[PDB]
Amino acid sequence: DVQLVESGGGLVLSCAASGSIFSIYAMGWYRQQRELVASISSGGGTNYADSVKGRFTISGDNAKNTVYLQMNSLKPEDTAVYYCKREDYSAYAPPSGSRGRGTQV
Amino acid sequence: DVQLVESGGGLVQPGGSLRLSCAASGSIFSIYAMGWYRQAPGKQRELVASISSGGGTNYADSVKGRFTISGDNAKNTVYLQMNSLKPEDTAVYYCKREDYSAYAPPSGSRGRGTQVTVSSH
Amino acid sequence: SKPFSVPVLTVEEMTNSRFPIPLEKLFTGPSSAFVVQPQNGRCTTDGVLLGTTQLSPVNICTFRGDVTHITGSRNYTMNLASQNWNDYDPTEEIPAPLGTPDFVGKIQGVLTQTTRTDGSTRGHKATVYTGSADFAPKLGRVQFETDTDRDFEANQNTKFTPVGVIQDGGTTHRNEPQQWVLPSYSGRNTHNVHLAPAVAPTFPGEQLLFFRSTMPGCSGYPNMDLDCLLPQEWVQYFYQEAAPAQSDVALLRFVNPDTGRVLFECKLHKSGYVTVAHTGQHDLVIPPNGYFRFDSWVNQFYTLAPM
Amino acid sequence: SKPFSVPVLTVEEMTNSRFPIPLEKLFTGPSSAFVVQPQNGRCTTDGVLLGTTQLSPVNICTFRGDVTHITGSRNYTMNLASQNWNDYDPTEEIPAPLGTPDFVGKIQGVLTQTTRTDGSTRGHKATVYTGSADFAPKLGRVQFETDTDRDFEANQNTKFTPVGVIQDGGTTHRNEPQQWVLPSYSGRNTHNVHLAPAVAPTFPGEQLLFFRSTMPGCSGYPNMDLDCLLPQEWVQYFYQEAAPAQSDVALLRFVNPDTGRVLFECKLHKSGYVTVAHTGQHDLVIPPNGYFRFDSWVNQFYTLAPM
Repeated sequence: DVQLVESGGGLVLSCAASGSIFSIYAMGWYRQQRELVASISSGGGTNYADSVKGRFTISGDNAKNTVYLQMNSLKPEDTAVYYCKREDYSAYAPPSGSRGRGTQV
Repeated sequence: DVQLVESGGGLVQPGGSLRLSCAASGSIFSIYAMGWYRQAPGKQRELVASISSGGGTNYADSVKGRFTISGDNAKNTVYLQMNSLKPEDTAVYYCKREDYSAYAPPSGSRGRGTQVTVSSH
Repeated sequence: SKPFSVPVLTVEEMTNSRFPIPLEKLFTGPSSAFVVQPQNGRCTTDGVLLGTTQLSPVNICTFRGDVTHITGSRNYTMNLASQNWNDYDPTEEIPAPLGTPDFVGKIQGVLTQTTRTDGSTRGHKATVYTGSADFAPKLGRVQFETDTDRDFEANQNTKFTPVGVIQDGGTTHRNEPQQWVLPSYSGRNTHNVHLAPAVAPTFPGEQLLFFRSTMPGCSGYPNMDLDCLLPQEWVQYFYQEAAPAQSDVALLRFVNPDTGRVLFECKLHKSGYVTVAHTGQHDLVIPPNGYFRFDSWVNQFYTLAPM
Repeated sequence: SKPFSVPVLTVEEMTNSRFPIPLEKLFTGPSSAFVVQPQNGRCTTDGVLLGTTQLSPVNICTFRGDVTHITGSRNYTMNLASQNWNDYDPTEEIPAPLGTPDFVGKIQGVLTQTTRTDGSTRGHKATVYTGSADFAPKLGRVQFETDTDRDFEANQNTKFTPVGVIQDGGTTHRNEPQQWVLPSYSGRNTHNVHLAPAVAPTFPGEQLLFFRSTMPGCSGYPNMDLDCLLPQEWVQYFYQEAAPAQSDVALLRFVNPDTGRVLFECKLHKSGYVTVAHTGQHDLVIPPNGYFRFDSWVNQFYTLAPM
């Protein structure tokens, strides 16, 4: 199993991964219909939702197996519960997903 | 490991018949070949007959028409029917088996051997 | 549960799946202006052949059968047979006979024939226009333009071997062939059936990655660019391995073996085509020893690094 | 370590490794009257390419380079380049450029050319006589017989695409080409170097098993029989797999998947050729879906059942 060691944002982020983790993966944040915020991939690729694009930045420290989301110029439309998500990938088996419990922001 | 139990040899009148058998047990494989070599004092080791699991057979020219090899797969045994035996057939006859795999080199096993003596008695 | 992989082959060691010539290079560009639906070189990663795709690199754009002379002319009608000379079955759930050209253009080659009784042979220059009203290989008929009005015999085995493409007539430079325009396989004004689907990048910032060759030119100023979705060796390999897909997308890394470094990464989709993260037309600059390596099964959450 | 195997392919799904055409059938016959030493389709079971063998079927018997006109003739000399148009190196430890024809005969095809500056193209009927004094591919030059004395340009990318074979010039019917006679790769009265070795059955009652195709004939009454020791697909597979051999001989069973029954058995030798237990010339009668299956590493002690 993979367990996710998050952190929180208050009122008007980090997620740390441990366990049966794989060398190839993606990590990011979703919010709640539930919507993607930002993700980053082990090859270096990043993806952002249009609403936070240019305002919010995601980055990662591979050694700690952690990802960082900087939320800037936050707006009322940003109010939601934000949960970390990770996909672990292998050459032999389907992707294994793990999700954080979620944090209200 | 594979072991072979041989039988059928001993004294035999010149021009008489003998029947050897060789049974294989242990780490045996579905693809194999089994047969008899013979060794006579001062002479090079000689193949006598062999049979393969696919049904192919091989004979020494000297025994062609006299000796017959056949096999019973269920029993994992081969039989050598030696007919019209001659003094020159006198040797120690040892059974030999090779077990073949799609994953490994051939594994050889040999019997302890059985004396065959073609002389008047 | 057989592990998936792709062949350890450089681009140059491989073959175009749409014409019997080797691959030369890798190209990416936007494909929204046209419909990308080649019928050759179509195979899923778990080894299901699609379109008109068959295994043999040498059968691509070949025709076999018997010929009927069109009276007074240098034109012959070929009554198709299958690639092993057996009867051709038009009822099969395929767009056309396997290996049929999947682009509209003029393909020049040679028709060869052997007379069954005495083993006498003959060969002649031949051109098939796949955009022709009489190009109906799904129905078992194609027409060839040759340089003889008498030499071929009836009811004898005849083969077309493709060589290159031409542009003639009043067509202007490099505006034929049209590699992304499918022939009408049953002839004029019939719809094609049982087609492998069109392909497009869906993710923003992504483009298809093309496996590119230069077809030989036999006359005029043709557009000799030929792009395939999968090298023919990948078709043969996936068909042979038939390894189960663990997700929709296989992640490939293009690796330089001399350095161990990764040039770029790309997505091989389960239905048999590749995408990269790039915007614009680009001829990829790749090391001679470079090859593709399957690293893991991923999904939409994985985002490709910019190429 | 990695398990050996051969591809699940019927004979008709496979390709001749000595000319770019499909395999058609299996043949066995005595090979003592001639020296069997083809240089194409030569590969070890653990994937070491031998002779002039390269991976792609479409490159076999093709040439690239630039041409020089021989004044007063319809004949051209091609200064060879490698498949990617780079310089060809005559010092390499190979008999000839990889893919060079490995038999003496007349190969008809087409020479095509593109002019670099404006993309104008031209193609002409062309014949290469691999027995001629000027066939010297190892030294980097071969001569083509064409139907133009004027159309090809100097210093421009030129390619020969093979089509078939011919018999002409007063030779006996079906006495050319000579598939078991190697060309003199460096030209008239020169010794060949770096050859893949000659092959023969050693065991009594044993014969080679040939993978047979019929080359297209373009003129006359040629011998169109072409036998290869390994299908091109086996070459490509063994190179990919690189499975270590556990003995000198791999036991293959030719199996009908419709019934699961074994038609016959044979030995695939490690150095890359096949033998059977048969005496005399024989056209094998095989079911359409039949294929070769690797069953075990064996040795001389195992005797093949009569085919």
